[PDB]
Amino acid sequence: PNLLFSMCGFEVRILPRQRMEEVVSNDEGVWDLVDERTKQRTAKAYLKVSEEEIKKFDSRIRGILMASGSTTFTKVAAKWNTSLISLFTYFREAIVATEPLLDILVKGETRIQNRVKLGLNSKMPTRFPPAVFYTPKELGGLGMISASHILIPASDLSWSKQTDTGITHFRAGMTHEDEKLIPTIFRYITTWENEFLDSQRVWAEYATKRQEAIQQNRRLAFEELEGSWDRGIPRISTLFQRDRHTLAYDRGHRIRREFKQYSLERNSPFWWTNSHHDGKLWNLNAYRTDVIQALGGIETILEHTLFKGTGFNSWEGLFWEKASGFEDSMQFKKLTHAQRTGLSQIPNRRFTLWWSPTINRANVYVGFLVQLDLTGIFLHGKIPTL
Amino acid sequence: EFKKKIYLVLKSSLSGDEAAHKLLKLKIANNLKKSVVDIIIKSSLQESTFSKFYSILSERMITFHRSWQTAYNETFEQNYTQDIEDYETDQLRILGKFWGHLISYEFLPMDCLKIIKLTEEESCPQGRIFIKFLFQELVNELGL
Amino acid sequence: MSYNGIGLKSAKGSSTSGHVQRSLASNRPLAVQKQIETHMEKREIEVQVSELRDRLEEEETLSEEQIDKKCEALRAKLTNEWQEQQRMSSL
RNA sequence: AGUGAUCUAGAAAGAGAUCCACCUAUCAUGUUG
Ligand SMILES: [K+]
Repeated sequence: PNLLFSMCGFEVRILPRQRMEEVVSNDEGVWDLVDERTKQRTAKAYLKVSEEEIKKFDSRIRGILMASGSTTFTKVAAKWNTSLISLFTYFREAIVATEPLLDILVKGETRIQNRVKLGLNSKMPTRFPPAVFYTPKELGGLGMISASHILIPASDLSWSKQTDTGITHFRAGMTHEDEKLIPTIFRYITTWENEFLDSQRVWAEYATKRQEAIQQNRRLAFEELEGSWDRGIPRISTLFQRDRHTLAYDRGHRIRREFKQYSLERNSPFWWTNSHHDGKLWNLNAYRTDVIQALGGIETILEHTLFKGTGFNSWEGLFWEKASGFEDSMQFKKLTHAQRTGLSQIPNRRFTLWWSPTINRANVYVGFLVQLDLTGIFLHGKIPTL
Repeated sequence: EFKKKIYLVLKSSLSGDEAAHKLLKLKIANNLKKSVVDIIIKSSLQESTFSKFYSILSERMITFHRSWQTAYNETFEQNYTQDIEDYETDQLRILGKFWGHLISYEFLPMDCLKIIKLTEEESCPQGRIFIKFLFQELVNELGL
Repeated sequence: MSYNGIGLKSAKGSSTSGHVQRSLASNRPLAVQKQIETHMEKREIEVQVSELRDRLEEEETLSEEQIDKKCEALRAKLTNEWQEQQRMSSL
């Protein structure tokens, strides 16, 4: 009763409705196939991420950890975000039912956080509350995007290998002592099925408005398509792309972008989409808002920082000079390999100082107090950058 | 704070089963269950499109206990009787598909449609647009 | 260590506590019957003959040959009465 | 109709060479007919 194939990294299993024992409702990750003649759903397509793509994601995380031996904490978190967004925006609902990928996501995110922790010579959980990693960059956090704080499905493996057991149990993913639920990236990306159905809708509406616009001998106004602008595949906004008069000649652009892998050592992980031709296919701006809420708001976040000691008037004026510093003046100079590798210590020092009240908190599992020379400060552990 | 708590439970879950499990583990008091359903509906109405995540979540809540089924029943009639006038056509599209999905699988009984009164006086464009999307989902899932 | 087949082999190397929670979300008289009836009717005749045989043997008064003769006589009488009844019912 | 399942935690000495998610871009012309 099942027809199976793997295409473009997706594992697909088609089961016709007429072959099902009973028709049950499904979550995201199970497409409904509609018979265009009857306009009725006649089959379900179950999705999974292929084992090869799972291994490719894990390899990308390994590549980040292997390359970032002397990288700044912020650049490590940014690389993690790039890989995580590439994975989720490409596979979307196929991730939902791929348990080995959830396991790899948990391990990858933990390893990325461990790179920062080990950079600070300490893996002590209480020293690194979620606020350190997930607080947005504009508030001095690493701005990591989470996917692993979810509950991972668990069920008897013996039965799971023979039949679909459903989700009878859950096992913990990433966890922290603090009683707070971090948002998961998946909840901010519209699944492909919904994008395709909404695309069929907005583009049929556009086709109708286009014909009426010519019947009235009008031009369609830019805000005559408001609300649809950020919808469709390609996005409606591409109709008014600034360079559309040249891009009309751009042919074979998808294969060209995929073949870049053979001619360039560093390639975009977004090899599958071109913003000129497709438009912006995702918008993660709401994630930052909700992560700030999940962390307890600005107030709670700043309680973990040195903010009160700065005497700064308001959190609103907290404009980090993200474009200048000593290390930025130095990167162009004649420097030895040692002098260049040593420049990454500077931003790491700033990050450590900002979160220092939490990094040097008193409530630690173990730690002999060492007094800092010429000061009344006690370090609960040896943290050189601090 | 309660709205925030429920919203964060939703946004922290990969699947509707996980979200349903977390909400059920909260042991929400019977008088708050309707407000929880209201938060779930409003959260689903913030998305750009419908999502199976909300239908699975609701379905698991409904089948867990009768108090959740009645909370969903009254939230449906609440939506059609009072809230539809505050919904734009995008929100009505999502809402119609959502309730149509729950009706198409009997999680919400078709008897709930008894509150629908197709007449020029007891209905409004918001309600008729809602009915249109609801029935469109019904025919797509069940067939004529 | 798993419990009822659920958990991880170990929490080590999983990057998680391994804590497991039960999901609250999951929950015309077929000719053969006429043949059996006819057999039962003929059987009742043979049952009567066997009962007579039992009585005569238990009385230990008659030889096996005299008992066989009395049984054949009773069989003939009852079979004739049955054939007459079947002819009358079919009539 | 709501029980259970809870990794982690630091010291010394060496090492380390970089690159791609990411703030929505139509007439207005004086008069001569
Ligand atoms: K050395």
